[PDB]
Amino acid sequence: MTAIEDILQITTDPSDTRGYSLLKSEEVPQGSTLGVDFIDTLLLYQLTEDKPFEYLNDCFRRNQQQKRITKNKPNAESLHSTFQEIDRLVIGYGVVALQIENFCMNGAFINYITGIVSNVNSYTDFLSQIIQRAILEGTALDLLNAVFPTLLEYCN
Repeated sequence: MTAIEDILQITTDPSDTRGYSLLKSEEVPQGSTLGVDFIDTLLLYQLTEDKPFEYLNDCFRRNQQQKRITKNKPNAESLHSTFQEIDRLVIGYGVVALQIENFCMNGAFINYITGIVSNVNSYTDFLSQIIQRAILEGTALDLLNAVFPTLLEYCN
């Protein structure tokens, strides 16, 4: 549970000892209990609080680092489903954020790709899983038409 709270930098209460993003404001996301069927709801608030793509890539980076952290822990099998569902949903929502222009209301494709070019050494892996998820779905032809002209206009 608390693994998700630091991974997604979100807590219910939440204001104590850290600047984790406040949890607002729907009635259901108020109980002091998280689980398998909650990751979707939390991401729907975080994406729609300026760089949602950078935030999702950082969350994926922390999720990956926590794999190394937790594999050497006695309870790596209990949270295995948690990590699998995080890798599913965070990746799905990262693709969605770069699937249509009007999904994330703060931060545009030009803003994402600008930082991507600035620090591509950190996005070069997450974008791989992005394309891997997109390909088998088949809805990637439009995104090949959406992402490239963005960098084109940036460079122009």
